[PDB]
Amino acid sequence: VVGNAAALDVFKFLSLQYQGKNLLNWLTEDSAEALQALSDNAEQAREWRQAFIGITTVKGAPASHSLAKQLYFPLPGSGYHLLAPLFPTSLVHHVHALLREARFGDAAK
RNA sequence: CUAAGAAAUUCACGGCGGGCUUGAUGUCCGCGUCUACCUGGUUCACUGCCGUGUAGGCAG
Repeated sequence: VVGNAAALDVFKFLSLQYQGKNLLNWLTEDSAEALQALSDNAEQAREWRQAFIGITTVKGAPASHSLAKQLYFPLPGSGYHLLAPLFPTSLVHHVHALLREARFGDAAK
C-alpha cells in the first residue's frame, strides 16, 4: 500500500478485517458484515463503503516521472516502444519470505 | 538511444607486561673400464737484414 507516509496508520485499521474473521471483503461490498458490528447510521455506513473503495481502485492519474527509466526497444522493422519498468513489490515480498525460511528458520537450521 | 541521463565521505588515535624443551642410540655388505692413433695451425700471410723513398747478398 503506497501512499502518504503520515497516513499509513489508518490502513492498519482498514486492513485488520483480514485478521480473525473472513470479513476483509465486507467493508466496501457486502456491508452486512459492517452493519451489525459497525454500529453506524446509513450515512456512516455509506461513507465507509465509499471511502474503502479508494484503496483497491485508482488513486490518481496514470503518468510517469523524469526520474523514471523509460528504456527504448528496437522493433522488428519499425521504430521504438518506450519501456518504463517498475519495481515488483509483490514478487520481492514473495521471494523475500521464500528466502527467509531457506537461509534460516526451523528446518533449515 | 543501454533500470538511459547526475554526484567529494570526511576527520582522530600507546597493545602491553612474563617465561628452562628435555633425555637415548652400530648403516652394514660386493665388485676387471676396455681398446685406438703422424700439430713443421703460418705459437704474425712474413720477422729481423745496405736509403725513413716501392730495386736487394741473408738463420730461408
